[PDB]
Amino acid sequence: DAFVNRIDRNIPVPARLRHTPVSLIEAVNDFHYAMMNDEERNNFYYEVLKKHVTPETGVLEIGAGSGLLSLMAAKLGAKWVVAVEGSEELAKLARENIRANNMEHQVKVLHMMSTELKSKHLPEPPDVLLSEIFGTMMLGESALDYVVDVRNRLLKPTTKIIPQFGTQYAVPIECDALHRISSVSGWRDLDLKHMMTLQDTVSIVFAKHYGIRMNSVNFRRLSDPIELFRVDFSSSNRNDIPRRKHFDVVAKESGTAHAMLFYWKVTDDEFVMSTDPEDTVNNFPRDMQWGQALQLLDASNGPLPTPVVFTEGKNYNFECNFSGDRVILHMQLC
Amino acid sequence: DAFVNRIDRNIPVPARLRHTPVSLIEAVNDFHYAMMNDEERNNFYYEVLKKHVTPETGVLEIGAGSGLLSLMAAKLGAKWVVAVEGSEELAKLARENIRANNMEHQVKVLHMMSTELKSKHLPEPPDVLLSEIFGTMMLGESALDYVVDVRNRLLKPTTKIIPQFGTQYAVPIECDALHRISSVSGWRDLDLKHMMTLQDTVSIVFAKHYGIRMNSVNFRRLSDPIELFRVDFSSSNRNDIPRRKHFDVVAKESGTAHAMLFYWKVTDDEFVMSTDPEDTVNNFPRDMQWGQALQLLDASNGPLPTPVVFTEGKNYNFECNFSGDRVILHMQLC
Amino acid sequence: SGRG
Ligand SMILES: Nc1ncnc2c1ncn2[C@@H]1O[C@H](CSCC[C@H](N)C(=O)O)[C@@H](O)[C@H]1O
Ligand SMILES: Nc1ncnc2c1ncn2[C@@H]1O[C@H](CSCC[C@H](N)C(=O)O)[C@@H](O)[C@H]1O
Repeated sequence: DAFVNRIDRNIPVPARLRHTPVSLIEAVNDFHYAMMNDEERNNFYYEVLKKHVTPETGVLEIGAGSGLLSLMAAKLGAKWVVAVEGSEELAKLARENIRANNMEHQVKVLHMMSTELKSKHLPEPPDVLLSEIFGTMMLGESALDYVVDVRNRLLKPTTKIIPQFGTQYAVPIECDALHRISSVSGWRDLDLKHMMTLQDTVSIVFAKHYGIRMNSVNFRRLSDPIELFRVDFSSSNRNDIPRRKHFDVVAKESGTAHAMLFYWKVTDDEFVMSTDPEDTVNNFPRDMQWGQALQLLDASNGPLPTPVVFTEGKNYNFECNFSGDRVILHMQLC
Repeated sequence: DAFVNRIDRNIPVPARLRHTPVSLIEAVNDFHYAMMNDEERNNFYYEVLKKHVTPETGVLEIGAGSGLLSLMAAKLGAKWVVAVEGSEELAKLARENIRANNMEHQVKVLHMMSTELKSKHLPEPPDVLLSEIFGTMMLGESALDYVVDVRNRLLKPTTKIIPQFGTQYAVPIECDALHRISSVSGWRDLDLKHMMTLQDTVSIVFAKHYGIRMNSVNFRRLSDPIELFRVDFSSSNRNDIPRRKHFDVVAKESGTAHAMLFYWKVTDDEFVMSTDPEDTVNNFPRDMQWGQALQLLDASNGPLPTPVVFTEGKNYNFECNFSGDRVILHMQLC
Repeated sequence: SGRG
């Protein structure tokens, strides 16, 4: 779906853009730059890889993008590095970056999805599997499913999977700024409350999509964090996460729970990659590429949504329902 | 196309949302709430209407939405108000709000596009035509087009059109925050420059889509504002705006023009509705519903984008190309 | 708007 065919004819389009897929341009310009400029994400990968990469170790990377993580493994002295990348253009660009860094003899980039990758494409099973395909929801880009496919077919029992652990969290919040742009009551004496019939209390929406950064606005956490699930990328699979779980939450503050905020932490040994707003205060790129997810809360199913109200010390039961692929979930007060 | 049809079976959807089209839910949840809580925008319409509405005046509104502006006209004592709303479900909701405010005798809502509105649908030609269908780009939702059509067919020579004037502005800006998420150099000694090939220096992108509020980040304006065009809604036509215009811009500061920032001003009598960041520092909801638009600036058409660099006192020539309907435009340094 |  060429970019130039999606643009009015009176508007100039430079040659470098004309024939590239519009969806690729959109994705790259929304988060790839932010992602590449997340210095702490880059440092996380470098430090974990530094512990495992020796001149004898082969490295397989799922989802090369710019080739940065592949370049890191080679920089660290890896025997060989194979990176796979589903986008034809990104694969070209990753090879250009590789040559620009003089690592052409060390890193091969294959244009294909990791599901199409077969043992004949690698010299031997890799000593290290490397990926960064986490979404705003941790499993939002099907990270576990892709790692699982590769794990079943191409690895060996001694392969190191980076990163090793991930945990997804939820916490109910009061947030006046969010409330202000997701609800209405009226203007002066004019009642407009029937617009509330359409309030979307089902979807998971990324904070970026609201045009809001959580670190930048005032919000109150109304309970301790709720651990929705935990994954070990070397042994878990998506069906280990139950389709429906229940959580009993004790209110530590009084207030209105406007939304559930979702964030996650990924770890390997002592190193941590977190999207908790409290950890990203001075990481603007991370907030722009991952940020956090939100779900507006409705207390019942009346013709109008009902505010979820917390009183400190009371218990509140939430039912968590997952989609079939575990990419989407929903939290409902019971 | 119903909401429930796009959602995983395991996720509960309240009855109020089930059948409503996913496009309606998305638009309402993204912009409508912020819009209705734009208190200055509401005040603007009330104060302008207050100058023209008498017990004798008939009022037609294009784009009823929640019904707010039609309710205002009724509150000021209009003889009759007809509003047209193209969304079927929104039309129903407006009627609900109209009933909740006991104004069923004064306001009627018709479900249809204004282009299908005919004189037989009105008591008589209105003394006042009212609309708020401005986008982030002033003409981004075809405001001039819809008003002109109604102006050709349904009004009378003494009909007051609200609002009367609009002016679209552009100003080159340096913004490090924007630069950090729209460009890449590399990480440490790893060069990633070739990802720059896909930098989207063509599209008009809303600040909100970048996850940024212009008010909340440091940016420098590098010249005086550039007036792209002005409109009088009672006499202007689409073709008043040339398909192409040239602007000679004088650098008032030295710096890198990372982007062109676009904002507008709509006026009627002494009253003003502006999207200039300076004017919306204390209006979060406006910044979320309208905000500003941005276009990243490329100097030439080589394999990689070239920075536009301003030297103070020097002048720079831009070619502005508009789309056929004037909804889209593009600023290119010559 | 970020990732997923
Ligand atoms: N299963 C898969 N197989 C091959 N490529 C994949 C994939 N899943 C996602 N991708 C691609 O991998 C990239 C993930 S984002 C790029 C991350 C990369 N490690 C970096 O730091 O630059 C995207 O460009 C996407 O197109
Ligand atoms: N030409 C047209 N004819 C009928 N409805 C239109 C229209 N153009 C836009 N709309 C509708 O008008 C609404 C504009 S949003 C403005 C809502 C309302 N005037 C208020 O001030 O709150 C949208 O709901 C959209 O569905």
